[PDB]
Amino acid sequence: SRLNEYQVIGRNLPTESVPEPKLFRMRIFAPNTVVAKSRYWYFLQKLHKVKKASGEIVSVNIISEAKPTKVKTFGIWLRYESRSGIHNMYKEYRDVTRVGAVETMYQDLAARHRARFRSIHILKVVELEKTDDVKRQYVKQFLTKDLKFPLPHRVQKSKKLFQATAPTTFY
Amino acid sequence: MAKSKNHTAHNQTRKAHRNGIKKPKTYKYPSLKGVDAKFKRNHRYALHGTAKALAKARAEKSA
Amino acid sequence: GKSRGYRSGTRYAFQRDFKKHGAIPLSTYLKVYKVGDIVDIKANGSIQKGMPHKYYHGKTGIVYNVTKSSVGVIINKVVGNRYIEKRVNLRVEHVKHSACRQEFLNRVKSNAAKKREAKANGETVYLKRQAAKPRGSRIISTEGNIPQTLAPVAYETFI
Amino acid sequence: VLKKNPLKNKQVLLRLNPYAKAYAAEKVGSAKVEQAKVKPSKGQFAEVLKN
Amino acid sequence: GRDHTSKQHVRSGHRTAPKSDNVYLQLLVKLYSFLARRTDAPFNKVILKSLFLSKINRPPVSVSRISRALKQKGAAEKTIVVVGTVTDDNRLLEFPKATIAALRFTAGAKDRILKNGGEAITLDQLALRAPKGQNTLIVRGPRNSREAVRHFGFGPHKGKAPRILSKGRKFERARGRRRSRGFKV
Amino acid sequence: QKEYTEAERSVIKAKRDAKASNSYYVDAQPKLVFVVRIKGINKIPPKPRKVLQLLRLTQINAGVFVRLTKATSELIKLAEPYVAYGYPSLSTIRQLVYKRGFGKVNKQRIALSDNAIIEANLGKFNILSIEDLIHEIYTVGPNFKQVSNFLWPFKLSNPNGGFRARKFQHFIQGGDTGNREQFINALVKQMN
Amino acid sequence: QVAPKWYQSEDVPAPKQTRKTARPQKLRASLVPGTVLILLAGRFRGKRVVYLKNLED
RNA sequence: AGCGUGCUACUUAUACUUCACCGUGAUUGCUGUUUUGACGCUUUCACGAGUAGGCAGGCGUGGAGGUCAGUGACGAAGCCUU
RNA sequence: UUGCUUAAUUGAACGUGGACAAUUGAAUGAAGAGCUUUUAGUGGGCCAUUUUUGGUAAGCAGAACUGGCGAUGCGGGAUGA
RNA sequence: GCCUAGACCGAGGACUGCGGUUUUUACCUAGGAUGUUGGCAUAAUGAUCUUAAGUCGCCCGUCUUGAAACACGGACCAAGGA
Repeated sequence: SRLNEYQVIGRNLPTESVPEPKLFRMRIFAPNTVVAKSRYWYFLQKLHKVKKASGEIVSVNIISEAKPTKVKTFGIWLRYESRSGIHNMYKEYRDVTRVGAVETMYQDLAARHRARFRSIHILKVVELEKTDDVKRQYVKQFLTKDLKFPLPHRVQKSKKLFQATAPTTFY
Repeated sequence: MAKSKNHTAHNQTRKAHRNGIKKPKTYKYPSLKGVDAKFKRNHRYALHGTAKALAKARAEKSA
Repeated sequence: GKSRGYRSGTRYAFQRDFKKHGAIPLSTYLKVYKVGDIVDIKANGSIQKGMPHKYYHGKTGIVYNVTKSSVGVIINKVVGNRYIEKRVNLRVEHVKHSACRQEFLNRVKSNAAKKREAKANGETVYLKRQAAKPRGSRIISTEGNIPQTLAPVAYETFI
Repeated sequence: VLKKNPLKNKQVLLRLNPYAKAYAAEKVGSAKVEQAKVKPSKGQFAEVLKN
Repeated sequence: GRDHTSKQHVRSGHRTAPKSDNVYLQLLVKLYSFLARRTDAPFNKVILKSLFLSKINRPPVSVSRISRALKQKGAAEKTIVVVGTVTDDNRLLEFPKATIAALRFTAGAKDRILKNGGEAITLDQLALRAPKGQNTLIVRGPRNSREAVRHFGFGPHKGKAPRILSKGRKFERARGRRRSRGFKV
Repeated sequence: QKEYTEAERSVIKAKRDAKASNSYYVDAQPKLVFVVRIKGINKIPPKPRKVLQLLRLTQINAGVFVRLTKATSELIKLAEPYVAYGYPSLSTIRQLVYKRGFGKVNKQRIALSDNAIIEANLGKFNILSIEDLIHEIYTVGPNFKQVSNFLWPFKLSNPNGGFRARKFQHFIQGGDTGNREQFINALVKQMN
Repeated sequence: QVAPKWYQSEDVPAPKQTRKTARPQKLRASLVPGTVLILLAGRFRGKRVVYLKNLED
């Protein structure tokens, strides 16, 4: 979807026994803040004895990209459910924003593994600072020096239905 | 030759809720049917003397 | 064929509780029931006299009659599209006082007690019960409780 | 005989809400707020970036 | 599409005009329609509705019932209002002096009322001497003493009267009415 | 108007001060909700149907104001697969009341075209103007019940721009039913 | 056929007092005296002409 | 122009919103201006699927009482007819 | 008050007299509530989700809850209770 | 807050009301359309019938859970017919 990265902070409801419960933070990639709080509870209940009724949302904030105009390589650790079982994969993506690499990943797992948004957990999104940290060849080929490539067979979209001249595909 | 539907409760709650379900009307004095006779026998005399006492008190206030 | 006897389907309902068979503790026989009292009906399997029918096991009613060893209980039963007035004779072993009144009776006393205090003080006091309201605003201190970042964990087989 | 929208008809709006005129006069809908220029998130709230 | 919480286009279930085509009854309805509309007296609205009632819903009010009503505390000089026929009761030992407004009087009832020094007026004359029902006392006849009501709600263990043509030892008295012939209900 | 502005600025200042002092300001849970029935009248189970009748939502695109408590939250939870609800803002409430506001006068739907209509039915509750009614609705007041039951259920139109691709699924899953918590305002603007 | 009745009056009621007070017409900003115009209809359609005055009609 | 996924716009039900009209039910008021229709007029609001079935208001046919001092061989009734 | 009950002047039941007013004691809603008479048709059902029995299974036979079709047109599923 | 383009409609029928401007017992955009211009009245307009085009439309009655049915009655018309 058109996602954003959110800081969601929550805790168990204070009790006379426990008047200052521990605060828990997560980074959630959700289209909006309603899904952001919903996804937050979905993961605490997978890890802690807490519920939306017995808990409390403390803060929901957008984490904007630090350098939206810098090209980065993100490595993403996933855990998705297939038609047979549960698998972990690690995949790499090239983009300027952290959300955009996640958005590409959701499109990529839908296209290559038929994995839906509900079937995917993002364990970690990491910036690969060094060129040695990049493992996948489909993104290393864009890290070569003085990279040049043409775009053969350019197709021009026409406004008119009929064209009086022969087509060409030069570029 | 005529094996048919033996029984069903289908559609029975719909008919039960068209005009029902009506809770019974409550009154101040429930009927004393089924109450023990020994209590009910004495209760007759208690009520009789009770009204007599109230009558004599009210009778003095008029004359 | 079909069997629809009096105690059909009462295999577990009329059982005594685990490690609770034997004789009845005598607080059962010492409780005093008055006409108009509200009682929970729970059949005791060890006493077969004055035993309620399986429908009334778990019902609550009004005491309308007091006898030598039993009380008359009023139960409303749905029969078709209306309620039918039922009168069941129950030995006191199958009858317990319902605790719903003693909670409400205290609220009657408390409401009366609180209203005279405000009248004595000349102010107005509101005695209606209120449902749980949405919680108000608050400030969470992070001193000693800095948030810890949690993430979903990788899949793993534990067998 | 005919309902008129106060959000379109100005006379009906002034009839129902006499304060609307005042709301227009002081330009309350475009009121400038005077406040300091401070960044109160420079400290532990930068915990938003990483934790 | 509407989710109806109640049955639609349900009539009120009450009479808004007399089923009778009597022209003179329509004149009384005309007079009390104006009164119930222009006076705000609850007496006027009650009389207007009683003018709509059917014959079985206007039982005769005997001259003994009026005598009992005139013997209430402070009601001796009230105007007795009877929307219906006032019948005689030869079981009375005496009838007091009072004014009674009725739709109809029987010959015996009117004879007794006038002979004791009272007045027997129609309902139109009531509006002239009591347009707001001042110092009035509406009396209604017994409705459930009708013979048809005896058979209403007949069933086992009800105590009502069975619908029957003949009365005797051979007519509906053996089985279900006697334990010597099986059961009794 | 002054107290609305003061409340908004106070909340903003509280958030800023909490951000300054290494704390987290937890906003107060909303007291009012706007509920719009987005599902038709066919094939409804009896319990949600009774719930929807008790909310005065007997048609599609009908809106109602509900004060949030435990009882009302559990009522709305049963009707969730058929309604879209959320926390309404002051401007949304004002637009709703001005354009589609009708009162229940002697069981009749009467347009709130003058302050006399509102006074004749809510003067015993100290509601003298349409702004008094809007204030009572927005900040849930002591006479919220009478003011809200005075209002006839709002009859909205279909959204300009439509719904999402599929309505009858939760808003979290890409539908329209359920709680959207601030997007009820965009939906109402589409719908009012 | 049902004959007409006495209460079937024949008078024409007076019209209600309307509130349609006219207000002055507003022209386009591109319409200024001296502007060359093109006629689209009438006998002289397609002609180029000179705009001189805005009449009160 | 297939499959998985996302977005923007667009298309249209006897559905929703506004308006008109018809009917039903309720409702406002109407007699010193009631004024030859009060079984009438009038205001307002809501509602309108339907077999079996119930009820209401109406249309038509043969004859009877009353009335139109009704039509008619200068053409009744019947029949044919964008 | 009683003939019931208590060893009793104890209780039981029903009462007289007095105090506590709209926050009269949770929420929401209420084209209002209650009552009565009388009579029609019907008493072959079927389908979908979900629970479920027999059966290899069945557009099979039998149940539970709800909603529908029957009794229902309209937009979509090309076509279809 | 402001400017701006288009479409559909005009119910009602002396006055009464709520407001606003008040330069005013006056006026208004404020309890529902008026003003003006041209044309026509041998006609512009409206309706019906026949036909063409587009789109939709299975043969009615009946028993039936289910009928257009490869289920039954029905060639047609008049009069009689429960």
